[PDB]
Amino acid sequence: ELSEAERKAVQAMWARLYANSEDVGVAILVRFFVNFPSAKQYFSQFKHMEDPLEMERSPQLRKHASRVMGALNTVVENLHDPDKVSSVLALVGKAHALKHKVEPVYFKILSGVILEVVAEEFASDFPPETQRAWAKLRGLIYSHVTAAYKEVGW
Ligand code: HEM
Ligand SMILES: [Xe]
Ligand SMILES: [Xe]
Ligand SMILES: [Xe]
Ligand SMILES: [Xe]
Repeated sequence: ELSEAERKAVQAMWARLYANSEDVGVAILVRFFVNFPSAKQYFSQFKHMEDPLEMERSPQLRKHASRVMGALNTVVENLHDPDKVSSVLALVGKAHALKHKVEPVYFKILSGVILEVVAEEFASDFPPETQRAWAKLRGLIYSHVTAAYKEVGW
């Protein structure tokens, strides 16, 4: 699915991102929760937060951002090993289906926010090939997470 060069474009850009994983990741989630306030129903500590300035300072928000960034780091760094990606994404899917009861579509929506922010951040380094690489990564995340929701009885 993801070629050699496409793998390499994602990984090179991800390294640039992860050098401020903590600022990037919360910026993403703040944006996500601002533009899709429904998604915040699942988080006890900020379900009623509206202020972005407060959302950015919330430890539970920040924890989720660090955890999402950690999981995707595992996926991005191991794109060459398809079964480490399957297992990471299956743990995540199942957890979200069963522990957290999160509608799968919020994965789609979050991913779209991720892509918006990566495009903004690397606007001067986002040629078609690189857009394609990220699009396939996004699509692969959604398959495995969807497949996991089915496997568990959603
Ligand atoms: C790339 C997508 C995502 C990844 C990789 C991810 C990953 C994780 C991880 C690793 C954890 C900690 C382990 C666990 O409790 O399962 C977690 C917790 C959690 N996640 Fe996600 N997540 C993603 C998207 C979402 C979305 C879209 C929502 C809902 C809109 C969500 C809601 C939650 C909730 C409610 C928790 C428990 C938070 C807490 O205990 O404070 N996640 N997630
Ligand atoms: Xe994130
Ligand atoms: Xe990602
Ligand atoms: Xe990201
Ligand atoms: Xe993504």
